[PDB]
Amino acid sequence: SLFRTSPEMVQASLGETVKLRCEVMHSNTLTSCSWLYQKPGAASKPIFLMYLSKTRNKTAEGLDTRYISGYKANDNFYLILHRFREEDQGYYFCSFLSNSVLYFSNFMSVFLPA
Amino acid sequence: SLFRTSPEMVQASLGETVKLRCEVMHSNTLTSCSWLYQKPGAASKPIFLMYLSKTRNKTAEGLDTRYISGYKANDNFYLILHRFREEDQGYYFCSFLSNSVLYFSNFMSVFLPA
Repeated sequence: SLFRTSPEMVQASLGETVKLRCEVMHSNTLTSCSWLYQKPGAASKPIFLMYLSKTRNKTAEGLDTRYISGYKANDNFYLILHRFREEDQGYYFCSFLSNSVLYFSNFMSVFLPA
Repeated sequence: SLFRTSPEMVQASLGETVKLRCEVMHSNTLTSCSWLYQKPGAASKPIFLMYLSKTRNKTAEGLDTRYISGYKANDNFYLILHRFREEDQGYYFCSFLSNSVLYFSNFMSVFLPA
């Protein structure tokens, strides 16, 4: 697989810190990764969170980085949900572009305990 | 907004030719677009169908181009489901990439009658 992620199923309580990982294997100095999010409930378009690379990090306009941040270390990309909100529940995943193809990591689901 | 799509809800019968459209709105520059798909059931990662641009079109490895194809005409991008199958039901959308940011169109749902 192109990506290796941290456990795909996560339970978090309100206010907890959640840390997600996607490793892009077989990488180079140009390797970049974008964190995306999809809401629970009805199917709806993904939301861009941030783009990470050695030379440039770019967060989405309107992203509150006090609650959601991320970083690159070597070939690992991380997303941190600092103070888990009810509306932070959903599906997080990485996206990587190579030769005109968009690649996606498996979903990492993060939900409150039922 | 950045995208305009054909009707977001489509009802189709088996064997019907279904044609979807996403228009990239403020084309200041040259535009490109990738057609993506999400399965209707359990939430899981989107599937890349094809990338469309002036200088390169790229279909996903494995894509049956006899059932699914697409093209670019100026800032309009189209996806054609040539002979609608049960397995073609689901959610279709576009993304484009600009200045390290991924943008997505609204979802277009295509389903058989109840």
